[PDB]
Amino acid sequence: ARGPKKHLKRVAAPKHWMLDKLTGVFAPRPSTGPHKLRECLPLIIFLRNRLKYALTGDEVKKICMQRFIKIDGKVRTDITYPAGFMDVISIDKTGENFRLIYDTKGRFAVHRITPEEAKYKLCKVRKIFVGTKGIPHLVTHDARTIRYPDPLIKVNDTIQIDLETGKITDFIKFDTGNLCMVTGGANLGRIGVITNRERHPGSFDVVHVKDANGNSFATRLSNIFVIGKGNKPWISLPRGKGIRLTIAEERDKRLAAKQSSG
Amino acid sequence: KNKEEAAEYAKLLAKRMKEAKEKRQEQIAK
Amino acid sequence: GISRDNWHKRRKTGGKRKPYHKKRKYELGRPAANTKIGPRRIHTVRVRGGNKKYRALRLDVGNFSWGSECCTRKTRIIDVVYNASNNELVRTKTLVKNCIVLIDSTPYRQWYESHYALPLGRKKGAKLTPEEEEILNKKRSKKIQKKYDERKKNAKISSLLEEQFQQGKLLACIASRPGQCGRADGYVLEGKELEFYLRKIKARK
Amino acid sequence: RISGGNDKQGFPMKQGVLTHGRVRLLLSKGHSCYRPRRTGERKRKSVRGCIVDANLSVLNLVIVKKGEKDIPGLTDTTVPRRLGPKRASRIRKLFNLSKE
Amino acid sequence: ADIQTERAYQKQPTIFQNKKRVLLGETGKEKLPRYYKNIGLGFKTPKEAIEGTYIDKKCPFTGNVSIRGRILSGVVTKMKMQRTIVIRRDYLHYIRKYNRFEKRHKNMSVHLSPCFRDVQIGDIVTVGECRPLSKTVRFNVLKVTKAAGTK
RNA sequence: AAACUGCGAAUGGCUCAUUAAAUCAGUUAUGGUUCCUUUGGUCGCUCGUACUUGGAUAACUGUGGUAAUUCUAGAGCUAAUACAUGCCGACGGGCGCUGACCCCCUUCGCGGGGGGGAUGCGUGCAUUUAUCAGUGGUGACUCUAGAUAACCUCGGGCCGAUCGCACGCCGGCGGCGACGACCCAUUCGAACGUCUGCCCUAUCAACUUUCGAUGGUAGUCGCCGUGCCUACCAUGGUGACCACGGGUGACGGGGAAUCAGGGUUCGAUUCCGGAGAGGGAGCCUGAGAAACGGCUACCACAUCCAAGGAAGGCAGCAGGCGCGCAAAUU
Repeated sequence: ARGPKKHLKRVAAPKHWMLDKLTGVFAPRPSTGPHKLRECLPLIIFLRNRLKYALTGDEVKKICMQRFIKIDGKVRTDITYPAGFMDVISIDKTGENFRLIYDTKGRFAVHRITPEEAKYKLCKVRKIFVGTKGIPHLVTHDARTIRYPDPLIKVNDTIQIDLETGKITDFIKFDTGNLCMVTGGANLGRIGVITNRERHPGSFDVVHVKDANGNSFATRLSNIFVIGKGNKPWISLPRGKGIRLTIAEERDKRLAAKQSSG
Repeated sequence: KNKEEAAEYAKLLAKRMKEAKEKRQEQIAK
Repeated sequence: GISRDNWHKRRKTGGKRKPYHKKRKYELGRPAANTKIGPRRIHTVRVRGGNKKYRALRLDVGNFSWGSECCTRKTRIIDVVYNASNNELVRTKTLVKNCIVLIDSTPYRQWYESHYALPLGRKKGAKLTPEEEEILNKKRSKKIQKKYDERKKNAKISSLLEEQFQQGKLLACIASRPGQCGRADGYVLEGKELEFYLRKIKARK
Repeated sequence: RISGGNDKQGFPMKQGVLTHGRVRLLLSKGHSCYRPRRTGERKRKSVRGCIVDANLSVLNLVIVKKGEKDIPGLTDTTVPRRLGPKRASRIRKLFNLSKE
Repeated sequence: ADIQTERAYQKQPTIFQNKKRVLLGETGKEKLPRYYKNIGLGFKTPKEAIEGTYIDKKCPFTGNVSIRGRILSGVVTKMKMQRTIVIRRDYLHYIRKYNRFEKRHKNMSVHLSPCFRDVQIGDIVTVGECRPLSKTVRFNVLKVTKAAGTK
């Protein structure tokens, strides 16, 4: 290739998008933006494929160009815009607010929130540095550059951002005993309390996380997102509450449902 | 904007520097 | 054209490779700027990412630092002497990085005489000028002359430096790449480095 | 003044070519007798030199100064300038206007 | 001078040697301050680098190189070319049709610093990955351990 | 409508000739580089005609040339977010050096100590060189931030003479956007390196080094790390654990057929990576190409011609010829 690529094939698209084989040869290639190509949900696959407000890709454009969808408080008319983890989608015409939160199976969930909860979001801390004339600067997982933060905030922490002003209202440090969600790997979508962190200098750290039912797993430190302080999350949680059911337990829980029906 | 944001961190930097010196002065004797 | 690829060479064992692709553009080289001595001539080159380089083809003046005194000034480069890479670069008078050149001394001679209030570089023939004597022997107040007098205690220069100030030219090493940034900046030689460089100049003659 | 012309094969003259024949030149943007189709394109084209000879079919002429007699088809019918100036400073310059 | 055997004056760029202080400093002693760093992955800097006088820019402790990547180990095989050595790595490769192994080896050229003196060709050396230092050199010696016939 | 300006045309589609530690796959690093665009920060931080600056040139009108082309010449107009130039304001100062003169404490005094200061020279961020001390962070910086003396390319560096919609408050003040801007970060990458892994062949056993082969020192060139290249030095480097050479009806994987268990064979082919556009080579533009539905030559073919000249590239979709045992609709 002599330059950057502009297409995406449907079998090469991220599996959690849940795209079928026989609709087309191509998939929406996400625009460049705050979230990565393989860790985002474009607006077309959310308005058309998940919410079914539109039947074709031309109808998504007609909804978008009417300026109905706000991503974290700003109107986006791009139909392949890379929305991602912890983002807030607001449709004012129907009065709906959604937050992009992984479910236990590793896929983005349709998680509706209240108008009050849509006024803030939680952001991980990626980089801290000092810029010209000694001004501290943050860089988050949302590609947000926030200057003059508290000196107690360090890398791998979580901050709360008010979407109207874009300023930090509170923060949670990274330490054992704090709630977290896994945002990658094989435990994606799982919620649990940090119990240990083993350090491997010159390589990747490992964090051990225990569920509410007593199941323990481990992840790389880059795949951990601190949610709340202690056992209490700072955001509303999806239906599964982060607990991964086994296939036998899931089978029994599904079979018990149809017996209830009658 | 610059002079309102620069004058608020200076007030919040003083508190964080002051609370971080008690933690040192107390520990030296103990 | 001129390429900087690694696949035209031999393998470590000594075996001949066979290239699998042709010459690309991220592998190119350009002709050398053999920066000579003369009035300034600089050509701008557009480089990868859309940026620019400055090919200096002739240079006459440069920024040079007297490190011991911490005195950096603009100075007219005069002549090209011993080169550590090639002794052919001295016959053609080519400026490159880490080259030994001669520079004027008067900007340094003015700062020394205006700061320490002592005559440096004056020959033993009683050369006195009213401007110079107003620089040197002007009458100051009590405190100013006190501050000047407490300063003359450490206003001493080595014997190799003061000889050069007799002939008006110092020996300097260019610490900048003139064919990439378009300018020749550097530092004046001192101490054991000057001692080393004064031996191999004499050893070429 | 000799302002241009074409030779017998339809090729035009160029000012800088100090030749009485036809030469092939690599022309680019900003050159006479050329018009690029793509940005950065250059083409080698046949162009005749500026020295006038007998191998020309048409010769362009511009009368620098008016003499005494009047040509029956020249200087008689004056075409009004189809357009006036758009720029306000140029309007002021043309009509000797001022700041007020 | 032993330290000055090349055509260009050899110095540590971080160090300034022409601090004109006082006549007494000239009278007292002429020993340059030395630049040494802590190449750190649990490794320790040898004391022959903090007290030495050699000038080499591809040394990890007193030069301009950074150690990142892979940490490996080998046996010194040859010490012939200037300031670099050739070591051997022996391993077993598994062939799964026969459920068996076979011995294979690799010859790897590494850079040897003057801070590691009194090293013979029988002994185990730890090497750390760095940037390309020459055509076929990417590793640098970080620790020397004597062989079986240890004195 | 036309034309100037901007953007794209470096994606996609095709094919498998080359290619044997090369390509490629798993794993790592950039603390050794660049990056159009998206997203966020920054955008009165600089103490030195502005209520608007200059010259053109297209489209258009008119006169033409050639056998011939998406060929173009002359003449008469006219614009800019094209091409150039260039201020006001925040602007009152602050902070560093130079510093004639003035004041206070002490001594009998000389003297010592502590202050005020007119007058001048510099100043912001990016560039380049040198020196100094120890906000924040790494496993580790020659990191980030800071201080000082200077520099700052005319083939030149940033500091808005641009556009739309609603109209207003006390001649001033203004709200939503659009287009542009050096830099920082982010996204899409790309490019170099790290460890392990490939078929047959000894009727290939020694190979590399004159003409860079392995390394050292300094530099040139390059976006950068490197014998990438040069000068001066040293004599190294690989090999029966199969180097070097040759062959391959050899693009590499994900995979396919067969199958008690082990195994054998295939993978041009729609997904990922590589390579090429008849064969070599060289370039312009651009963030990105050594681009071929771009240009310039040479080699081989081949097209129109008034014989002067001009124009070429289906391994894109159909289609034709040829080749064949062998493959569809202009």
